[PDB]
Amino acid sequence: MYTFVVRDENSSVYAEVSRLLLATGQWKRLRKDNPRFNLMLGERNRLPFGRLGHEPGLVQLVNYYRGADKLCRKASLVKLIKTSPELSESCTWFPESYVIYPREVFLAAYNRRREGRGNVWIALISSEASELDFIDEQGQVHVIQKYLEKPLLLEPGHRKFDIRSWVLVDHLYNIYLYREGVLRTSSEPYNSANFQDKTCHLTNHCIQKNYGRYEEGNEMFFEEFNQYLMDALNTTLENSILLQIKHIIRSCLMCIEPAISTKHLHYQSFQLFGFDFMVDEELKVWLIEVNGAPACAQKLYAELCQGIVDVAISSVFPLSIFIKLHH
Amino acid sequence: MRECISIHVGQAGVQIGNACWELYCLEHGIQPDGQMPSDKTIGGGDDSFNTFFSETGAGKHVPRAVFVDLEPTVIDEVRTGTYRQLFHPEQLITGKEDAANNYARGHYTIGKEIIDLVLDRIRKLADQCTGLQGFLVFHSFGGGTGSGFTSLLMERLSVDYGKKSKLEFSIYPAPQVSTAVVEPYNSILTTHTTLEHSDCAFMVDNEAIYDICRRNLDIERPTYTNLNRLISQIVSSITASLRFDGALNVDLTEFQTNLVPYPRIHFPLATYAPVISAEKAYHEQLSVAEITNACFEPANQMVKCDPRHGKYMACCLLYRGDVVPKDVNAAIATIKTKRSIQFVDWCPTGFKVGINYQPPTVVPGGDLAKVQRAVCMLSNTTAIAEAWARLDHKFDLMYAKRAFVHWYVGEGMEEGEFSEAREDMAALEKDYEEVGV
Amino acid sequence: REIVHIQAGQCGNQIGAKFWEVISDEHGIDPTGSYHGDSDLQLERINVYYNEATGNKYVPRAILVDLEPGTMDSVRSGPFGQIFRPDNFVFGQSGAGNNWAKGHYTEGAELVDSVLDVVRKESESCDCLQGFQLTHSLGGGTGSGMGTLLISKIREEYPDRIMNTFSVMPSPKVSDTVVEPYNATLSVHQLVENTDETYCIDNEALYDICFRTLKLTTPTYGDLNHLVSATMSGVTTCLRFPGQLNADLRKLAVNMVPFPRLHFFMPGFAPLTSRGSQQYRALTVPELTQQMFDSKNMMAACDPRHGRYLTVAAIFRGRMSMKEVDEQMLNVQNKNSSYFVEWIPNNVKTAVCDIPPRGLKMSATFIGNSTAIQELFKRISEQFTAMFRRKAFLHWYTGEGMDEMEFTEAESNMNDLVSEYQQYQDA
Amino acid sequence: MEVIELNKCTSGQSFEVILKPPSDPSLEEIQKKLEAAEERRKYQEAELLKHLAE
Ligand SMILES: Nc1nc2c(ncn2[C@@H]2O[C@H](COP(=O)(O)OP(=O)(O)OP(=O)(O)O)[C@@H](O)[C@H]2O)c(=O)[nH]1
Ligand SMILES: Nc1ncnc2c1ncn2[C@@H]1O[C@H](COP(=O)(O)OP(=O)(O)CP(=O)(O)O)[C@@H](O)[C@H]1O
Ligand SMILES: COc1cc(C(=O)c2c[nH]c(-c3cccc4[nH]ccc34)n2)cc(OC)c1OC
Ligand SMILES: Nc1nc2c(ncn2[C@@H]2O[C@H](COP(=O)(O)OP(=O)(O)O)[C@@H](O)[C@H]2O)c(=O)[nH]1
Ligand SMILES: [Ca+2]
Ligand SMILES: [Mg+2]
Ligand SMILES: [Mg+2]
Ligand SMILES: [Mg+2]
Repeated sequence: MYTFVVRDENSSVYAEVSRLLLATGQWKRLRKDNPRFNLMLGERNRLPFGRLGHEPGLVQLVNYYRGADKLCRKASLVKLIKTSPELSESCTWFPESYVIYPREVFLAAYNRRREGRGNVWIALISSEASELDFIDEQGQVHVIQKYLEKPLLLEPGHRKFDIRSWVLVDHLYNIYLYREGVLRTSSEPYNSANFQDKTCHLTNHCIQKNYGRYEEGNEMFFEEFNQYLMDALNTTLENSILLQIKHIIRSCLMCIEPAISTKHLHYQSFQLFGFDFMVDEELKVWLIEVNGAPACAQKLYAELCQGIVDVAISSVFPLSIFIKLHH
Repeated sequence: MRECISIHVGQAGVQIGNACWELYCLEHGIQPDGQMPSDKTIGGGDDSFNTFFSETGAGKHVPRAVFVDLEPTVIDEVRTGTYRQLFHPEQLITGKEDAANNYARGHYTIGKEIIDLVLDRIRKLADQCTGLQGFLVFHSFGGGTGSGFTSLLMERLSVDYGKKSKLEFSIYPAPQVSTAVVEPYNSILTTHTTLEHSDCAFMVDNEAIYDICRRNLDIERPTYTNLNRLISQIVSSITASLRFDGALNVDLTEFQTNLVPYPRIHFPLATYAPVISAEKAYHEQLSVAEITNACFEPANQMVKCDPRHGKYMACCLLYRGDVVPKDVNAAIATIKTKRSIQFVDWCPTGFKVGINYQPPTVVPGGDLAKVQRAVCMLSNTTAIAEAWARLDHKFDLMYAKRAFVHWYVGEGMEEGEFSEAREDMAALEKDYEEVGV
Repeated sequence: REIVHIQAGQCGNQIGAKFWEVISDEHGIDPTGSYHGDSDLQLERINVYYNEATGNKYVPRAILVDLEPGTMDSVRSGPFGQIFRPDNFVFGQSGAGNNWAKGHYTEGAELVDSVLDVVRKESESCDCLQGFQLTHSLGGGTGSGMGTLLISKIREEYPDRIMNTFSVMPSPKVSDTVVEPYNATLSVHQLVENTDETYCIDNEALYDICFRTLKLTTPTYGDLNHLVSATMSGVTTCLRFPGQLNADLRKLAVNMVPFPRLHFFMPGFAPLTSRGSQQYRALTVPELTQQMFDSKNMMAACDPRHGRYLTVAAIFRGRMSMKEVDEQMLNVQNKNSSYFVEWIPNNVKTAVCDIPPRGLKMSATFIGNSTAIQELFKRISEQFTAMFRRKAFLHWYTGEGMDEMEFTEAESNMNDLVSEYQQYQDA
Repeated sequence: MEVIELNKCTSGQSFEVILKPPSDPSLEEIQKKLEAAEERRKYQEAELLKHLAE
């Protein structure tokens, strides 16, 4: 019989993991500061990893990988990709990005584009190689990244979207891709001229509150998007997009495995990730960012949060919806 | 040659001292009666082993060591043990009643009754030295004597020996073999008072040694004797450069020069490999690459922590046995490509390597198998601060209720010393984060 | 590290004599003081409770006290009564008549100096005195009233020694007189201030164990004291035998008492046996740990699930796997998380002794500092107030010079003790 | 990797490998504190003995 502790009440995903484990009857919840737990659902910042794995007779597990922030922060991700030979500066699926501090001689690329005659970027979107001026005015480490000027636009609507994939990595560093993704749509037709208003340029659910016109909650699931690619483009989601998505996810997590793996550690880690992808006009997939504390989609909470219990928790403490990315 | 005086305080310090000096005698060919036939200069000498042993006219080689405990049970076993002839009776100092797991009792009430006597007996050994370089102090964090008296002694040694180096071998408390619920209190109190007086301290977490004995020596329930024989191998590996011919870590000052670039961050992490059971009937001798790679596995460390999430300030590799530099360098090259080894920006990324050709010595009838090559890594990494975080949190849990505090106030201590000690620990954790993050 | 043992009054001398009988057998000491033992673990720490007289004879460091000569004579006539030093018998002729005031203020003051002379004689032989262990009841007059007067005077002359008591709490299920809640409340007032550790031996729990668990319809004092002697052997095992902990009375107090006044322990024992009973099947380690923590095995009539453990010390006796003991001990903490305080790390300590007690191959003894002990003091406080609100039976005490204000203060202090235990139950 | 300061002897050898370059109180105050704590013990004991005398 096992026990756990909740230290991120604001977590939507692990609020459901709390209830699912309690409803099992074989899991008891303690006060958040009781250290004789089996599983910690830790806070988002300054999680005390150093205090884990020192309770005699207790196998301890935590829902976060110490060091995964190097992948889930905008500046460190650009660093991680350029410094790592497994990814490299020649990495073909990450947009050309530079870390500008309030390596700012990056203009040799921007000023080579004007010599080569498109050069709009993002931090936030403009073409005159200056916003820079908005990065200094904000006073925080920012990333300047090439804007994907020719995205894939859904019809009807000429709309832009991004793809969110949920990835679960267990204590054995098995990489599990949730079979259900989601497209976060834009409801505004893509305007290549006026980047000032960013509601046709930013697919964030919040930035869209025309919302809700084409599909519910501005969220299109994989079955419809697959049917669209078949009817409109004579291809499938697996071939045209998901093969690249699985390659990118595996490439990223394999790169940092030596730094974060808990294989021979006194405590064990798993973590749920949210990868954000963009698809250009050629059906080429680009990685936008990695989310370390991802929220799920309303319809998928029940299935994903269950699958977290089966593969990430009950596999350690004994009482598929995932694609295992083999390495 | 410059002499070093070893001081063993409290039960843990004494019993680990027994194991170390037993191992030293086997390593140098010194018999339990103090005779060393290989020593051809009778009655004196300036050889490397004379750093730890003086000589009588009768050819007896006597440890430059003082044993101190506030009760007599443990040191009496030294007085009647296998090496009873090794030590002069004035080197073994006992009181009548211990500190009862209470830092305040060991530091204030009882230690004040015996501190002058101990310093007098220490001064007797220092007078036998032609160039005393400093002291090696063995003690527990959790015991009332190991914590309270040690910190009192270290203060006085700074007064009497202002220019002498002081190194520590400190047993960090673990519940698996704990003796007191107030061990976090004693640990924080003694670390605060001793911090300015110690140049370098090698912490040994009993939890790490306990688990290594279980996993690698297949000992279901390790005893103090099991723990101390393993500890003494690591201590001997660390002090070998003072006792044998060599160019690396040849004096106490070099330990601080090589391992401690900043004074308060003077707690190097020790990692030792290989630990192999004597009972294991079939064993495949581990190569230089294998034992060197094992130095970066937390399971082989003296303190459980993750150096991948800290930064290095210095790294020392101490090999014993069949090891040549070419294989060390090849092993380091491979390991560097595959592991997370980050040095601070104001330190070069480099390893200082020492090799002694003698393989490790093992006590007959012990649990450690004979191996052809072994290594002890001394790295100064910020990751060891995880041990401070663990200790300070346990301190915080009890002190928020002032649980057990009355036992310390009753001995003349003030509540202000708890929070003053805790603020110093808070500053120490901050120092480690600034350097390491 | 010698301990000086004192037994006062009828109950104190009765359980005291049984204690010396039990541990003399465990250490291989016969009624004449001669050692006849196989193992030398029997003699390594024999000096803790025994003086070695010339001739290789061991004499208990025990002082036997009563205002009544009769129970003293019954001890001398007992199986081991001849082993005690004759100079250590200190008795009066009056008898306290279940009157705390007589034991504490009048009849007892006449005799207390003679006891202190014997205590002083024993202390001056001690290489290094640990402190004192007293056995007595709280419901009578001598063990309660004179016992606590003795404790106060011993603290005056030995302020830096440990004072440990085995204090038998009164219960109407065994009751000898109506005034016992008075005597107990006045005594607890003394114990809170002047002892470092008190084992609460509750006659209510002893009766309930004999009746409900051991199927004894008519439990006698011999039945109750059988549980007491098993308990006293267990909680002194780590003082009498060599262990990795090297326990003594001071280390026990330092580790069990986080706050000076909260020093009243709940003992527990497993397996529970009646006298002469058959124990053919040895308990397994899972059974020992489960039974020892069961409310049915507590020697204080308190529900452990009505409070939280501040600290716990447990000693397992016999040949068994220390690894398995640790697993079971760590297991019972995990399954009963809510009944141990979270803010004292490593507050449950386990020790092992190879030598089992007589008649068993495996036993387990439990020392708990639980906030549920407030139920015991509440029960006595309620019985006290039922009489005191009408000043009933007070004339027995005012006749000896006591004022009602003294009763009010003792009641108020015990109610404060209850509130203090309650504070850490919610923490 | 640069191997420097190789020193050899019969007992072994030592060297340094570089993978990449960089980028107290007096005796009197001790007795002060040992005695101030002792007086706090004597005061607390004297208060107990005064309480026992009442
Ligand atoms: N590794 C190891 N640890 C020990 C040994 N002896 C005691 N300890 C540890 O030290 C702590 C207790 O301190 P001790 O050294 O035994 O106490 P002390 O220094 O004699 O001080 P007092 O007995 O309180 O007067 C506990 O955490 C023990 O686990 C030993 O021989 N080897
Ligand atoms: N190089 C780029 N090119 C084109 N569009 C980009 C882009 N980078 C970001 N975007 C767009 O901006 C929107 C928000 O980008 P970003 O991922 O940085 O914000 P965010 O952190 O809020 C995502 P989440 O809410 O999942 O954490 C994306 O939906 C995308 O449409
Ligand atoms: C374990 O059992 C016993 C111990 C002791 C004792 O002196 C001691 C020392 N430390 C402790 C101790 C207590 C509680 C939590 C703890 N966390 C670390 C140590 C510790 N308790 C005495 C006993 O009987 C007289 C006895 O038997 C029952
Ligand atoms: N457990 C136990 N309790 C006793 C024994 N004798 C007396 N008592 C209890 O002690 C109280 C009476 O005190 P007692 O010791 O007889 O009077 P005293 O001689 O003046 O101390 C009552 O609550 C009795 O139940 C005994 O042998 N065993
Ligand atoms: Ca010589
Ligand atoms: Mg984001
Ligand atoms: Mg000791
Ligand atoms: Mg009676």
